[PDB]
Amino acid sequence: ERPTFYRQELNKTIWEVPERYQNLSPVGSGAYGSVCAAFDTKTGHRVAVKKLSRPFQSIIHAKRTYRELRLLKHMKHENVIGLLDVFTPARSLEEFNDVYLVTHLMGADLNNIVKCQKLTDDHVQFLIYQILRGLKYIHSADIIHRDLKPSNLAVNEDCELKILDFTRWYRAPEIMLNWMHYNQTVDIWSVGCIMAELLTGRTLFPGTDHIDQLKLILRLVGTPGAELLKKISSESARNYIQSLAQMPKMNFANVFIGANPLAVDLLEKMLVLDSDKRITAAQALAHAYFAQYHDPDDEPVADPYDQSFESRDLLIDEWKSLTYDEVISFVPPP
Ligand SMILES: C[S@](=O)c1ccc(-c2nc(-c3ccc(F)cc3)c(-c3ccncc3)[nH]2)cc1
Ligand SMILES: [Mg+2]
Ligand SMILES: [Mg+2]
Repeated sequence: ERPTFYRQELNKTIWEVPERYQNLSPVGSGAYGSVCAAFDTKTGHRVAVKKLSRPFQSIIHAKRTYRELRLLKHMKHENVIGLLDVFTPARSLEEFNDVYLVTHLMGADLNNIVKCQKLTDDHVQFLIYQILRGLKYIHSADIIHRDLKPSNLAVNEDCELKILDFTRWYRAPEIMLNWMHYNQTVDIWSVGCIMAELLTGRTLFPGTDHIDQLKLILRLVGTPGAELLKKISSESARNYIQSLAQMPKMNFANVFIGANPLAVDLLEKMLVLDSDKRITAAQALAHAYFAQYHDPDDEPVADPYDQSFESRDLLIDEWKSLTYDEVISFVPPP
């Protein structure tokens, strides 16, 4: 009922994993934690093992750890990371310190993409399609990514694309500053900046700070109009913006010159300052740009997700217990 674990130290980090996972090779590390490629002897496929960094060092971390485990256990969709296994070496809650997450190995991300490129750039269509397909699903459970960027989006040798861990270059201007009650469509903005970057090769808005970032966004999409200024509840921001010289909305065809005109039409519908006017994932899939891949019979919505815990205010030992309960109750895919 409990497997056999084995110790291992990979550049100054303790890896204690069940013996079914072999040939652990580091692929990267950061704030999220440490990830290793590995061979799963049970299923026989290549997996990625993530060890959470300092999972219970504060109420923020402990709650963040619980959040990630709850989200990842909920996601059943081809364009979103699924959990194959979650485990801890600890035999009880008393000594429960570390958490490991297991998903199928993804060779690269949207920064890399050399396995998918062709001269026509018909790869872009398939890559953005998969993002929107996974966003529709995520957004259907009232989940918003917020920090969507090319390193968040994994890709295989087959150019299958998946989202994971839910600069400021791709951040929707409404959440850089906070004018209105920011909705799902913050992510559609990030897809805009990503798509554009895949079509030109250059970062669309490579701003050096929150000042420079809003300067570069307004250069392209023009300063807020009469009807958008109205809906900004923050005086700081309404002062910030009205104090700046009026910029006109540029012609997208002239900016994105030599790119599929169907792509330009989609960009124009993604990069609007007004979140209420901006295209949804569900709508964007139906855009003619994706006519090849689109199918409303195989673009599914997620089951309802219980986000009631986000409001709740508990101690680290309480989150840890709630986290521990989610590891024990885990069941893999059939
Ligand atoms: C800091 S940057 O945004 C960033 C954050 C997380 C990850 C990142 N997190 C994972 C990862 C691994 C296992 C899990 F169970 C969950 C997530 C992977 C992963 C998954 C499969 N094959 C290769 C790598 N990459 C990569 C980059
Ligand atoms: Mg990685
Ligand atoms: Mg999934």
